Amino acid sequence: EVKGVCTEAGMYALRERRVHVTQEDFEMAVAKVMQKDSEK
Amino acid sequence: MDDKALLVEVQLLESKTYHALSNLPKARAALTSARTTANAIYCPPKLQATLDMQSGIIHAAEEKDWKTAYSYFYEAFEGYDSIDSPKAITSLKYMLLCKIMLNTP
Amino acid sequence: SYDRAITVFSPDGHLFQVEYAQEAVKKGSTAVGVRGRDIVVLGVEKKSVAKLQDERTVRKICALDDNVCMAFAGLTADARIVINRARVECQSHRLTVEDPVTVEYITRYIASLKQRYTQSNGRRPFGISALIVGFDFDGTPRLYQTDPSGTYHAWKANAIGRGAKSVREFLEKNYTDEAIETDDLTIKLVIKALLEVVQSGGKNIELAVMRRDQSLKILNPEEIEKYVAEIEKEKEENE
Amino acid sequence: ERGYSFSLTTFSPSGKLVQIEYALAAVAGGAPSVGIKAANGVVLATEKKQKSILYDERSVHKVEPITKHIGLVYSGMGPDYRVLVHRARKLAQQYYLVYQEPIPTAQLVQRVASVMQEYTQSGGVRPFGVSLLICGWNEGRPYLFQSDPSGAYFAWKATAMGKNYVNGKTFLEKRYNEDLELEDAIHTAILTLKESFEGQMTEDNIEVGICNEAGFRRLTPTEVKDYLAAIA
Amino acid sequence: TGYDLSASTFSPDGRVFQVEYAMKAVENSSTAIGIRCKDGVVFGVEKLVLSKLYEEGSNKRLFNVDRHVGMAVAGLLADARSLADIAREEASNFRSNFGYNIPLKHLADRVAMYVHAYTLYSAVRPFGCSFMLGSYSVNDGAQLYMIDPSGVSYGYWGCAIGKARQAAKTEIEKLQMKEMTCRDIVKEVAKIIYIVHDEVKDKAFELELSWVGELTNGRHEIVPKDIREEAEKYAKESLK
Amino acid sequence: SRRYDSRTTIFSPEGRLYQVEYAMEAIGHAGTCLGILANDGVLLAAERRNIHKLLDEVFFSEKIYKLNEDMACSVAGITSDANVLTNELRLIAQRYLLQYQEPIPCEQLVTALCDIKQAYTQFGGKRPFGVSLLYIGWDKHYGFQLYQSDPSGNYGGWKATCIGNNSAAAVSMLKQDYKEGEMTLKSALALAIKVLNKTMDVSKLSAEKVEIATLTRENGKTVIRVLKQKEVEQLIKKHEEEEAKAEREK
Amino acid sequence: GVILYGPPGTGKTLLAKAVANQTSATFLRVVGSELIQKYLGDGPKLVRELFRVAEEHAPSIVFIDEIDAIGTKRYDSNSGGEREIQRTMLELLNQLDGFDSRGDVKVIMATNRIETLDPALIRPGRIDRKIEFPLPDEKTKKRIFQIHTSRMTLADDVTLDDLIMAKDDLSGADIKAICTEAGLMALRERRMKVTNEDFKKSKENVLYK
Amino acid sequence: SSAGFDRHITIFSPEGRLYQVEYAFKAINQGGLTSVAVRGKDCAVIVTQKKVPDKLLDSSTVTHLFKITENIGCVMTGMTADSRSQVQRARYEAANWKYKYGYEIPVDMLCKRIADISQVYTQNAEMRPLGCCMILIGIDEEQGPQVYKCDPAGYYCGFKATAAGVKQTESTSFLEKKVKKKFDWTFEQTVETAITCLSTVLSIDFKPSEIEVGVVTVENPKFRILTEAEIDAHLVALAE
Ligand SMILES: Nc1ncnc2c1ncn2[C@@H]1O[C@H](COP(=O)(O)OP(=O)(O)OP(=O)(O)O)[C@@H](O)[C@H]1O
Ligand SMILES: [Mg+2]
Repeated sequence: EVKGVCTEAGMYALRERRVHVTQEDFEMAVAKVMQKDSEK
Repeated sequence: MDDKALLVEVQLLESKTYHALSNLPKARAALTSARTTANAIYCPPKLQATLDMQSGIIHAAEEKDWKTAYSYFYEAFEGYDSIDSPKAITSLKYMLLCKIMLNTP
Repeated sequence: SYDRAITVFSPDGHLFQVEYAQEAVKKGSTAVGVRGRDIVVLGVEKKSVAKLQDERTVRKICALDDNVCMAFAGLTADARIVINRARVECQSHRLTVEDPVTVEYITRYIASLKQRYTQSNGRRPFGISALIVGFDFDGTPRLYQTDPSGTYHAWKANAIGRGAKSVREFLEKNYTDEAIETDDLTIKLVIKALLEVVQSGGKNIELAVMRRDQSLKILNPEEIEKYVAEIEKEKEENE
Repeated sequence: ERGYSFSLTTFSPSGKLVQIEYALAAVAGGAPSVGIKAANGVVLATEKKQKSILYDERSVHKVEPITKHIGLVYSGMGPDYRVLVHRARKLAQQYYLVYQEPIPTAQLVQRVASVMQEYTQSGGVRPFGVSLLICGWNEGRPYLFQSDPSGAYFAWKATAMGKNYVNGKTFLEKRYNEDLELEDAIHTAILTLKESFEGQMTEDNIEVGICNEAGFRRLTPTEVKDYLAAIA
Repeated sequence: TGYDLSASTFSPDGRVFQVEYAMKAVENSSTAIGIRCKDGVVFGVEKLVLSKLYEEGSNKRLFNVDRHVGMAVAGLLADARSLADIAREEASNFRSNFGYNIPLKHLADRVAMYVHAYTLYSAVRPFGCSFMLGSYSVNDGAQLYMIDPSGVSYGYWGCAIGKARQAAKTEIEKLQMKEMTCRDIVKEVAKIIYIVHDEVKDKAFELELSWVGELTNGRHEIVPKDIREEAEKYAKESLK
Repeated sequence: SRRYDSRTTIFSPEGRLYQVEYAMEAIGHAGTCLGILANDGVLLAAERRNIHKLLDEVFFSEKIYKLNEDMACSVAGITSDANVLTNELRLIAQRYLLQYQEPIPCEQLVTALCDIKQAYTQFGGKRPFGVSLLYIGWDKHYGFQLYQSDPSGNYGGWKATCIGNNSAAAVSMLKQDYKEGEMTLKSALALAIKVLNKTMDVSKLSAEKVEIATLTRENGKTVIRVLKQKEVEQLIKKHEEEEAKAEREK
Repeated sequence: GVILYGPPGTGKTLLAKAVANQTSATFLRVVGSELIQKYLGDGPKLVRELFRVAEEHAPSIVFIDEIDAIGTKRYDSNSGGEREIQRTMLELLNQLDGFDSRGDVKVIMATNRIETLDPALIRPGRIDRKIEFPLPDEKTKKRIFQIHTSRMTLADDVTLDDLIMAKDDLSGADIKAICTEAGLMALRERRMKVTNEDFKKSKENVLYK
Repeated sequence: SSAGFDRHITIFSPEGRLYQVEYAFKAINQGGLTSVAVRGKDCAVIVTQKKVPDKLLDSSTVTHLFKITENIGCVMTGMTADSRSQVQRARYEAANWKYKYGYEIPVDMLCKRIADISQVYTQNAEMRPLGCCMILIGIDEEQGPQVYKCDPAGYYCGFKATAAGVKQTESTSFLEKKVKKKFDWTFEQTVETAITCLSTVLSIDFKPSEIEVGVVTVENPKFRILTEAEIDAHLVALAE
């Protein structure tokens, strides 16, 4: 899931059209990947 | 305690009161903390559009990317559609002020 | 009331549950017994000590009366309930006919208890064999054994348990008249016999002699160390 | 006639009693039910949906009293429940005809669970398919116990049985503490049954019984609508 | 398979085959018909002569349960007279306890529950017999009941059990039993069991008739010889 | 009816019998109990299994059952079968006391139960008990005693025995550290925390994960004391203090 | 015919290597697990062409290892269920005592679950000698430690007799498992000889887990 | 889904199911028969059909309505031999209530004693669990009328409208639309809404000889069976 987060953290920076990944994209990404940990 | 949904409200409410009392970077932080909290609730049925508005407020409070800030107020209005007429009619203001700010009259 | 025939005939005339029980005997520890003309000597081997247990609770030589000892092999759970039923019968004989129980009489009680129990409904047969050793009235030392089918059977020397064919084949080439000459000389037959079995180099053997007037007398592992020295010492010099 | 007189519950070669394992699967497919003790009394709550509008919901009851001060719910199959209720009704009476004292809640679970163990070993029977939750206030301190079809029992602070019980126990772990009142425990017991119910939770879809020092009682559907109001 | 060995197991579509297998043993017994007239019940049993060595009057398939109740059986004969013993014993305990002769709606109820009790367990088998009960009372009229091996009983104006069951009760409804007295019935009982069982399968057979009503004063007994010779005089007129 | 019977009583063609060996296979998993004695006193160290954060922790113990006024037992295996055996030999000791007006010797209480347990392995067409259990106690004939039962029905006296999930790992270490008749009831307590440090895969020895009860002889008391959870953890760290010194100095 | 049976790890496969050392005949080996196939009829076809190969060479030895595994384990790759295993065994039951002229082919079989397989295959005529292997005795265990520690630089710290009765019923396979793993603990510390505490932590690693 | 003898006797499947009971629910459907019970404001009506295929059979002995006690009647579905044995228990258990306790048994306490007996058959692995159903009606004081169903699993519940048999699911879909419009129910309306239930499900539009109606009312709490003349009174008033 570490690569599950870090690859998905680029999508947050891309969906708001940035060119640098910020430190609030990762903490936005952890709360989605660990949500599926809480799913089944 | 048990709840998770009401944490979204008080973080979003603090996001209202640092910007209204003129403190942008602390309002940036509390808005961000409500982003990473609302990413785990299964049903934000109406609170998403409430969060979609002030995602566009603070991002337009620095005037960096008007086009993406326009996209927040679009989704903030689509959530408000036909269920909340006081909050919907103010949502036309923030999308068309940004569109004039986009210089497409 | 569980009513079901457990022991039935085979299509060639065997009782399968009986001869399956004879293999439970064939992996219990070895028990050897000979008789002298004045003192009997029987002793189990393969004590298999783990040096953290009470040595008296693991015993397999018990007494039914003053005159009757008993050794066994097989599984120990079924053994100590056959013993406790035999202690009751040899005690109720004294309320009847006043003399103590002859050693032949108590084996007919055990074998007839063991037979009809391969005949009843809903009962697997016993999985033990026994050696009953006693010097009766008028001082006649003799011994018997008990097949799990229930055939009491007298002997001059015998051995049951794991590795019983090799020991019985050893005794037939070794049981002379002068081997039972002295009381300390008959014991040298048994300790030579159990050493020709599963190893038991003075640490796993437990003899128990009876001099036709005493009770059973277990020698501690000092004379067995003394006897195994001289039993090897005669073998040290002849070859 | 007569019986069978042989156990049809044997050990697997892996060392597991298979019929008891299968009986727990019938317990897990039952209606969900939660139970919480909080410092002055115990709240039992269950979830009762009729299959259609034709059923009379005020005819049968899940929550049952055993004596003045002991209540009992289940999560399993229906007709097996009514057997060991009537058995437990009688066991409280032979204790009372001897000692002239209401039975302690610990001693009742000693004797109900000893029935179910005796019933999973004897000849020609299959084990029960229910689990139980037993409450009561004996000598001030309240109690909450849970049995199983095997015959064991436990002492819970809060638990959940039935469907989604592994999600109920995680929900209670983030909500329950040591210091709650009885009416606070009611609001968090309806909040955990709302995790798995249907769309509408009315005054007749659930059934709640409570204990106090005043004794066990079962809530009428009037105030159950009051607790269901101002919920979630 | 495996669902049809015991009587304690349903099928995967929900029926017991041990009862249905035992019903199939009834259609190897020959034929027993019985119809009730206006004022009585007349039984009738056609009886196979297996060999010449047996005696005329052997192994009667037509019993006598109480003073007024009659029984005609079709099935496995050892099970038939076993049911005839408990039914004869049940009527004795009614009179010894309640003082009067047992009625038929109660008598066939007590026997059928005893038959039903052997279709529940693996320890016993179901009976292989179907039979009929008929009687007459002055306060009740005539009665006619029938019991299958499953334990189901009903009333009839006329019934038939044996090999050719449908081929026998085809001609029963041609009659008019609502108005006929039990004298013309005896000729008509024998006629409809002559048109059945062609002489290809059986060489020779035997008529056996029974008879109850107020003409018999309520008692059950066999017909006299002269009356059934009239019915056997009425035999060879069905060839036209 | 004979098609549905499972024949839990007959032998196997290889001589042994399958049904209790499956039960002695189930006694391998699900629990850990051990005992030790060399002097005045005897202890039972048991490892708790259900360590969930929502339980009341009542009934004075979990796997320790006081049988007589001067002996107790630790149990392992199927817990529902355990409760029936416990209140079965609990009144064997009382009907002895009713008959002789004297407390029961600890050995012939074990032989009385192990005849009941043996009978289910032998007739009746019945599932045996999947329960093995220890016995501590005192009597005037031999003093402090220690016994072990088996689901087959045979018992034995011991000095140190475990029936845990890694019992064979524990017994191999018990006969590497011992002394016959000199391990007093502080070195035995120190040796008990060392053994279940090893056989428990859950490390660091949480003080709520174990149970320890001692049986010491006071003049007319024979005090059976389940020691509380305030003196366990000081005995835990006492093992932890010396092991850092013994490793670093070697 | 010759069959070899006993507890697992007592040296059944080990003795067949010694026969393959000594003999001059061609030696054929097949595991019993790989007799079962995935297509219908492909199983008995493989047995017919196994004894085809064995006869068409020489005097030869056919070694079939773990033949209980044809019956114990069920695999979902096999389309036919147990009634395709059976048709495979009927073909093998032919090839041992068919009516065809057999020739010079010896058959060696090995298993550890001897009570499971078909007694029609173990009758005299197809298999004559039945050889049991026991667990190693405590004076033969000492022989095995002498063998597997022959060419290793054994330091004189150790005493082999403490290692013998460590487990009461340790097989011959357990001894080699201790002796190899104790050597692996030496190479973690670049040593050349094996000390006593190597064997102390060896049996903790091998046996007790 | 299956392991062991779980298809054959009453033990658990690996899925937690048990098949011998749910094989027995569809032994009810082999009768080819359907009964409907409707509770009113001051009455309770059972209606069921009867299928008489022969003219030789007595039409007065095929009643599925049974009088349990003087104030409690019942209808039986499922197979006939097991249904009539279960009525024999209910007549017996009601008489022991009056002898032990000195007053008339309530109808729910009677249905509890029947379901407890039926529970034992699916509890021991020896008996066959009686594939027939059970519907009771009766008047209870301070409760009005009330209807109860008992199935062979041991389950029971009080209903407001009830169907049982082959066309059970189509009839309950009819009645739940009828009851949720919340019309008030007189005596004649409950009789009309119970005949028109199975007259539209089965689509027969029958004459008064195929059905039979039992009823109880709080002005005459006797369980009474309607005459064919007065069934015809309700039937011609149904066609306006
Ligand atoms: N008696 C023995 N003498 C020497 N080596 C032995 C002995 N027994 C076992 N071994 C060692 O154990 C290893 C495995 O033995 P082997 O596989 O032949 O036993 P097995 O019974 O055939 O095993 P399996 O039952 O799994 O087929 C061999 O490599 C051998 O070195
Ligand atoms: Mg091998």
